[PDB]
Amino acid sequence: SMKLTIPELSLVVLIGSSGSGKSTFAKKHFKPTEVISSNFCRGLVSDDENDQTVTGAAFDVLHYIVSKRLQLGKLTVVDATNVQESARKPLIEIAKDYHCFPVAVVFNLPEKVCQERNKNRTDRQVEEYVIRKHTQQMKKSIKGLQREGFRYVYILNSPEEVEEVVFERQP
Amino acid sequence: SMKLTIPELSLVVLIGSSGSGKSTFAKKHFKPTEVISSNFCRGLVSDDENDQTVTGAAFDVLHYIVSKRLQLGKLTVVDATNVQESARKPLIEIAKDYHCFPVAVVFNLPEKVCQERNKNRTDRQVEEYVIRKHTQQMKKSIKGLQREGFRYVYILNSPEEVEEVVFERQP
RNA sequence: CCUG
RNA sequence: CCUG
Ligand SMILES: Nc1nc2c(ncn2[C@@H]2O[C@H](COP(=O)(O)OP(=O)(O)OP(=O)(O)O)[C@@H](O)[C@H]2O)c(=O)[nH]1
Ligand SMILES: Nc1nc2c(ncn2[C@@H]2O[C@H](COP(=O)(O)OP(=O)(O)OP(=O)(O)O)[C@@H](O)[C@H]2O)c(=O)[nH]1
Ligand SMILES: [Mg+2]
Ligand SMILES: [Mg+2]
Ligand code: NA
Ligand code: NA
Ligand code: NA
Ligand code: NA
Ligand code: NA
Repeated sequence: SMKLTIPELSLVVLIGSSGSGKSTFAKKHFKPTEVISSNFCRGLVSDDENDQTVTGAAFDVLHYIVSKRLQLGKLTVVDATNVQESARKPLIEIAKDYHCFPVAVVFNLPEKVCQERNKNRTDRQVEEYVIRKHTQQMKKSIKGLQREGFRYVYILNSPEEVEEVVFERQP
Repeated sequence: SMKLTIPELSLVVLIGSSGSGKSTFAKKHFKPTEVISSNFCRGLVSDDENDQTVTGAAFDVLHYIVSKRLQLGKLTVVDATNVQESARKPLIEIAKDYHCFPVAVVFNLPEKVCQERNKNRTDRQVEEYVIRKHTQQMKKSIKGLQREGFRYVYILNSPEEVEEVVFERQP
């Protein structure tokens, strides 16, 4: 059992490479409206979830949605890679503005697992160098997450640990 | 600040080398009866907090006290090094027996800091090899703490982070 | 210091 | 994929 305790008013930031299973995990554990996805936001602004050139607009939209949810006291899960500190920073700031608890859930999986999953995907794929970079960035990020402002930091170190997760929401 | 959230019913396990500041930290944040110290227990059984030969008796007494407190629903802080998995295991089990949440607070400080603190102590000192070993064991322990059963894992990565700590005890 |  |  991998029990992850979170407050009812949480901003849950998923941290993981492309192919690490973030979207699958979010669908398993949360309501669809609780999950806001950066790729979905690329689709909202451009019709194309794969379009990297609309990244700025997509994240502007994602951040705006997060802010409205937290204003209204609604638990929110950010489904994006979040492997760069510069990506996490504005999310921590929004949580701070609305007195919300930021939670980090890190998919600390071997690069090989993510590359294999990516190779077999039919929906969307990235190049191998992208997953190599994401995995390196994820690993470098782990130590400093608490200091960034994550009040709960949960690291999942294998697919077996990921599969075992159950969230306990505390009111 | 470094806010560490803990439930009202917690077993707080301090993890750190001799010289890492565990006892000083414990008295800043918790009342005296909330803190049970392994060295104090060596004193209870033998008159000598330094005596390594009475370690079995001392931990038998400490575990018994912890069990009585958790049975009565009283928050308890374990002031011992807790750098070996075999030392943490019985503590996790006692917490489980009494439906208490185990919390890890790790003093991830450089060996050098602990060594210099140790040299300037007038109350009690250990040999250099002891602190070198404890620091290695502490660092090797960090990754696996969640999987051992610690429901919250807090790592303090510098004296500055230690100084910023505020416990938020949740009703 | 759960005992080099 | 917060854009080699
Ligand atoms: N066995 C198993 N496979 C998984 C799991 N999660 C994801 N996968 C596989 O990995 C592929 C990618 O999963 P996603 O959930 O889309 O991964 P992601 O982290 O959202 O990837 P990006 O959206 O590109 O960042 C899926 O199509 C699955 O085949 C899992 O929990 N268990
Ligand atoms: N500057 C500074 N010194 C500290 C701090 N905490 C503890 N010290 C000093 O470090 C020395 C050791 O501190 P303790 O609190 O006894 O450390 P410990 O982890 O309990 O050590 P053991 O009981 O041998 O395991 C003492 O002389 C303290 O005054 C701190 O936060 N800042
Ligand atoms: Mg996805
Ligand atoms: Mg002490
Ligand atoms: Na923009
Ligand atoms: Na792509
Ligand atoms: Na890599
Ligand atoms: Na494991
Ligand atoms: Na260990």
